[PDB]
Amino acid sequence: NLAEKMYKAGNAMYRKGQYTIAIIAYTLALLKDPNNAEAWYNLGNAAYKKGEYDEAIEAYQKALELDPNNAEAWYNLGNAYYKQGDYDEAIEYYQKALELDPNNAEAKQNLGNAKQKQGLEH
Amino acid sequence: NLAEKMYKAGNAMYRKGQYTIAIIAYTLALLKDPNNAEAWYNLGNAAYKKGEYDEAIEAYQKALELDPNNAEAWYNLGNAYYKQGDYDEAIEYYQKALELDPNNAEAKQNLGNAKQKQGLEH
Amino acid sequence: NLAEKMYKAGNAMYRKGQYTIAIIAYTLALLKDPNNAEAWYNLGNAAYKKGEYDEAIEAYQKALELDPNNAEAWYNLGNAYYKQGDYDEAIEYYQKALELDPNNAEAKQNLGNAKQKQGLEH
Repeated sequence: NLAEKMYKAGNAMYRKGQYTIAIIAYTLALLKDPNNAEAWYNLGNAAYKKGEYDEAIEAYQKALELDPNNAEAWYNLGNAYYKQGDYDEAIEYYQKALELDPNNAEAKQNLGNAKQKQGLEH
Repeated sequence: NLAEKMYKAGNAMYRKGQYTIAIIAYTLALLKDPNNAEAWYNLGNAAYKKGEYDEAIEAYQKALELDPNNAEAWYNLGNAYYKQGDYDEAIEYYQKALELDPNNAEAKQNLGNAKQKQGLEH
Repeated sequence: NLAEKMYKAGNAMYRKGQYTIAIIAYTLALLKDPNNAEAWYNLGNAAYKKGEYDEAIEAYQKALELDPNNAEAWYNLGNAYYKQGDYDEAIEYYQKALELDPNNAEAKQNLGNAKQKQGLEH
């Protein structure tokens, strides 16, 4: 399974902070198997780590269409909107992450902070 | 757009002097989108920087079929033939680069030099 | 030929000990040209060097289906089974490597050692 081999090569680069090479491997995995939710998820993580928030959002949305139970993907999707100043969207995704995993202290903190910044009062 | 993402990954490696990895990313971009003139152009640049002149020529020819207005691609195609000792061809491509961008001092110098070396007098 | 270009990029990474990147390039070469015995062989070598013996076995089997005269591939297939403790299989593949190249001293030594360990006496 060359698609799974590429997903694994991508994970090894991602763990080492080699995000561009991780993205190349994940893209190759996704060209052979577009229904790999784990590869969409980690492709989104690599883009997030590079500061490419819009690209992270698009990859997390694909991962979530395939695996809606991935609590960490909802949390990371929330963080990508939070980084863009889209607080209403971040709140909604943090709440979904917390419905799935109530033990995510980072999701709790970020949700608390996004609620302070959500209002037109800035 | 995974093809554009690969073109961008290729540019990031190319800028850092990681030519082999740039070539992998450009090849993946070109397998998904063969009509990407920018990716053919930069694939030719990466091959040129590795000293692979024949491969640079083939990539520049594809880029130029798609984007004949790329003055820098005509200039680089001229340099790849110049590196092979094919002065008649270099002259022809430098003249085309200069018809498009008369302000390329490097194309002017290289054209001047290729004209000195063109003759059978060596 | 982009498939041959990927095989060459893979060899350049493999020679430098950049096994994960070599695997990415070989996979791309094999997606475009699955009948490239040299690319299956070197993909098996890269997996072997990473300690991924089962993956090396699968790649060597593909290389050997296409090029049964590759004496070094029979020898490396023998080493991958030897690393898994599968001595009967290692012996069989070392004997085939030695029928093709009787001058492989490493195959001779490894065959001699696998024969000592083959028995139920451990």
